[PDB]
Amino acid sequence: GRPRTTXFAE
Amino acid sequence: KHRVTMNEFEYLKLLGKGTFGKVILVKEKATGRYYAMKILKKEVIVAKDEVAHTLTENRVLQNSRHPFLTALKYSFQTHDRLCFVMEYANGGELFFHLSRERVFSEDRARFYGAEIVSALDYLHSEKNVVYRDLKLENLMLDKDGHIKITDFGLCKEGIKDGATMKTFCGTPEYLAPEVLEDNDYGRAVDWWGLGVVMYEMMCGRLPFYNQDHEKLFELILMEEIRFPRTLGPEAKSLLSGLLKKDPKQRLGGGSEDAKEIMQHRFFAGIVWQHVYEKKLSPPFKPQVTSETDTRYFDEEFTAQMITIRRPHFPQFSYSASG
Ligand SMILES: [Mn+2]
Ligand SMILES: [Mn+2]
Repeated sequence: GRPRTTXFAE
Repeated sequence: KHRVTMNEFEYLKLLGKGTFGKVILVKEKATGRYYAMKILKKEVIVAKDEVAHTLTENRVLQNSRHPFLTALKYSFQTHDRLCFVMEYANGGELFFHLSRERVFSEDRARFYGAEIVSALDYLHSEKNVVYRDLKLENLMLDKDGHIKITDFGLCKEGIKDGATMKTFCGTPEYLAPEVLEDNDYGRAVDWWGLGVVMYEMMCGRLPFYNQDHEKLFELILMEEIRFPRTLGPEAKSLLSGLLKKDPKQRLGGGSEDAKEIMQHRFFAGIVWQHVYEKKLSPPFKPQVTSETDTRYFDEEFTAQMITIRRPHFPQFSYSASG
């Protein structure tokens, strides 16, 4: 199970 | 014209703490109906520069109607806060489910994939929207087990047959090669994202992984895709098409967009009109007793109890018809 991810925006 | 306030809702349970606010299971007093309310502090949005993403999400949610897109019932503001009252997905995130089960059968991934394709075909062809943030965490299940896409703050509006985008944005594990190349990219980034979610569903891991984002990006740009030796040849042909690094070679990369994916033999026998009318049998039905049963939402949040300034956002407010 991969860890939970967050989006980003530059 | 139906103006609403925080008073028109009871506040039942914290579903999840977001980066810039929180999501609360609420009940509309006037109707008995449940929703997920996303509540953001204006101070926070402005300080973290999230205003543009907040307004995009408002606009895309207002301008979209599809059975596999989360519906916006209301948006309103206070002196304090911005509020989105959304369709509650009782099933929680496919991320929850894939963490418990490790892999989905090809038939179960085909079902979720057909409902994602129908949603993305609608966004591209009907709305000229590119979603750009496809991932397990944004793929929720309703009480019947159909897909509901959430999180529209990263969308780009007004993208047509071939038009291009420049913003570096998305989730690092899901970024298409042409986004990492930092050239212009088109709507085909969504189809790379489909490939990555479908690969995870059928293979139980990301196709490319390293904890370090910079090495993760060298794999996405350089490494040839591999598959487990049990994966069916139609599954393998679909994932290889979707995960072509050159968007002009990608399945769905041409002028036909989603119709090229819909024609793929992995979906043979799927009737796309029947997908859209929810005629197909979800292979997993969430075992939620009632609408306030939050067993598919993580413990950190469901447990926390809170039972019940800055500018004015011009013309933020909205109320759905019917
Ligand atoms: Mn990461
Ligand atoms: Mn999210």
